[PDB]
Amino acid sequence: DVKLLLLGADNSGKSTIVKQMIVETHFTFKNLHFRLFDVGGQRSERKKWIHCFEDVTAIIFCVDLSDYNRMHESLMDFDSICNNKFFIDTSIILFLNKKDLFGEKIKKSPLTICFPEYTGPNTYEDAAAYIQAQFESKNRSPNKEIYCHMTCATDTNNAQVIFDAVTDIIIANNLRGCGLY
Amino acid sequence: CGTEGPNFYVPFSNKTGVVRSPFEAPQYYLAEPWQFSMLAAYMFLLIMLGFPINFLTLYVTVQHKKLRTPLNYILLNLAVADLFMVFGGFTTTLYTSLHGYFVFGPTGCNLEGFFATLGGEIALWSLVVLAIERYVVVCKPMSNFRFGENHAIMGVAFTWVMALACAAPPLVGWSRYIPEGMQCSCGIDYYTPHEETNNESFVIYMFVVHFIIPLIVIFFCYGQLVFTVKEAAAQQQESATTQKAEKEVTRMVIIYVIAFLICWLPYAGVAFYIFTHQGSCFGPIFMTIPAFFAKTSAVYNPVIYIMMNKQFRNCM
Ligand SMILES: *C/C=C(C)/C=C/C=C(C)/C=C/C1=C(C)CCCC1(C)C
Ligand SMILES: *[C@@H]1O[C@H](CO)[C@@H](O)[C@H](O)[C@H]1NC(C)=O
Repeated sequence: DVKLLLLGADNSGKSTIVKQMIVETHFTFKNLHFRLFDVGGQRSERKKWIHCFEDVTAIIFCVDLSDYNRMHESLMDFDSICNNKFFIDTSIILFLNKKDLFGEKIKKSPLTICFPEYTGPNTYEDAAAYIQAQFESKNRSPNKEIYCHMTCATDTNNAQVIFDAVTDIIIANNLRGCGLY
Repeated sequence: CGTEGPNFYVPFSNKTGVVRSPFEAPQYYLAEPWQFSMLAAYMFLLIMLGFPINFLTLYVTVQHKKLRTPLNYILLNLAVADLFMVFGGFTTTLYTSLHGYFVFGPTGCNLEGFFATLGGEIALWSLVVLAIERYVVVCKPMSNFRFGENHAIMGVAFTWVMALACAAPPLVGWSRYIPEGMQCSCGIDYYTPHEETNNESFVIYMFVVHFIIPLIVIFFCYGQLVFTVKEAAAQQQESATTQKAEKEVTRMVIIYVIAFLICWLPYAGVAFYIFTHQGSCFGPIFMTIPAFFAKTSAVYNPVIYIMMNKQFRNCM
C-alpha cells in the first residue's frame, strides 16, 4: 500500500482533502489502496513522528495562497522537509489551495507584502507563478520531482492529481530497481 | 565436402588422403598454423576480460550488501553463466588450440561442449528471464503481485532447467558433441546428419524453443515496457525524470535487442541455411563465424546488462 504524508498549514485546506472517504485515512482507487497520514511537520511537532515513517511514497504539502502570514512559515517548513535527511528523495505533491480566494486577494492585497522583492504586476497568472517558483526554489535535490497543482479552494476534485503523481513516482522507482534509469 | 567421423566431422575431403582426425593431427590443412596461433591467443584474451568482469560482479555483491535484492539475481546468474564459458570453454580450448587439434580426448570433448553450452544457455535464458521480470515489475500486467525472493529463485532455476534441456541431450543420444569449425573446440552437431542421434529433430527443437521463443519473449516484454514508459511520459509532460527515463529505457532496449541478435542470429542463420540448403558445404573459416559472435557475449552481455546497469556503476 501507498504511504502519503499530508503536510501544510492549519488553514491550508488539507483538512478537506483528508476527509475523502498521526491521523490515517484509507481512501482507495484503481485497485491501489492509499494510507494518508495527516501529521504536522512544524519543528516541535516533527520529532514526534518523523522517526517512524519509512518507505513514504510521496509527501503532499498544502499552501493557502491567500495567507501571507503563514507563507514564510510554509516556505521554511517546506525547505526543512524537502531537504530533510529522511525525505531527501521522497517526491512531493504540492497543492497551492484557495486559488480563487487568492485571485480575489491579489486584487486588493499586493504580493509584495510577503515577497518585497517581487517586481511583477499583481495579476493571478504572475503572482501565483511567483509563489510556485518560491517553493520549488528550495528544492535543492537533483532528481526530486515536485508535482504542483493549484486548487480552486473547495470547488474542485483533486484526488486524481495525487494518484497520477503517485503512479509516475512508482514507475520511476521500479525502473530504478530494475537498473534502468 | 567433408570427412565423416563417429566422434567428429572435419570439413575437408579425404579423396586426397590428407585429412586426419581432429583428435589426432594439427589441422593445418584446414587453415595454416598462424590461424590456430591467433585462435589460442584469442581465448586467453577473453579469459582475461570475461573472468575479470564476471567474477568481480559476484565479488561486489559480497562486498556491498545493498545490491543483494531479488531483481539482481538473474544478473548474478548471467555472470556465473559466462564463467563456464571462460573455463569449460576458453581455458580447455586454450590447451587444444595451442596444438592445432583437440587434446583432451572425446570425453574431454563432451566435457567442453557440455559446460560451454551450459553456460551459453544459462546466459540466453537469463536474458529472457530478465526481460520477463522487468515486464512484470514495470508494466504491472498481473496487478496483484509483489515479486519476492521466491520468484527470483524460480527465474534463475528456470534458466538452469532450460540450459540442461539443451546441453545434456547430446550426452545421452540426441545430437552429439563434436569438434566444430577448426576442430579445436567442441560443440553441438547442428551442421551434419546423424540418424543414430537424430540431429534433425534436435536442430528444429533448438531453432524453435531456444531461439524463436526467447526472441519473441524478449521483443514482446521490452516492447510493452517501452510502451508503458512512453505512455507515462505522455501523461506527465512536466515530469522531468520520466522524460529522461523514457529516453534512457528506449536506448537500452534497442541495445538489448541488438546484443541478442548479434549473439544468436549467426548460429540461427547458419543452422537454418544448413537445414534448408542441403546442397551446400562450409569449412572452418565460416563454421566459426557463429561461434565467434556467440562466444564474445561472455564479455559484452556482462557489459551491457551489468556494467551499464545503474545499480553497479555506483560501485565503480
Ligand atoms: C563456445 C561455445 C558455446 C558455449 C557454444 C554454444 C552453442 C549453443 C548453445 C548453440 C545453440 C543453438 C543451436 C545449436 C541451434 C539453434 C540456435 C541456438 C543458438 C539455439
Ligand atoms: C582418411 O584418410 C586418412 C589417410 O590416411 C586416414 O588417416 C583417415 O583415418 C581417413 N579417415 C576416414 C574417415 O576415412
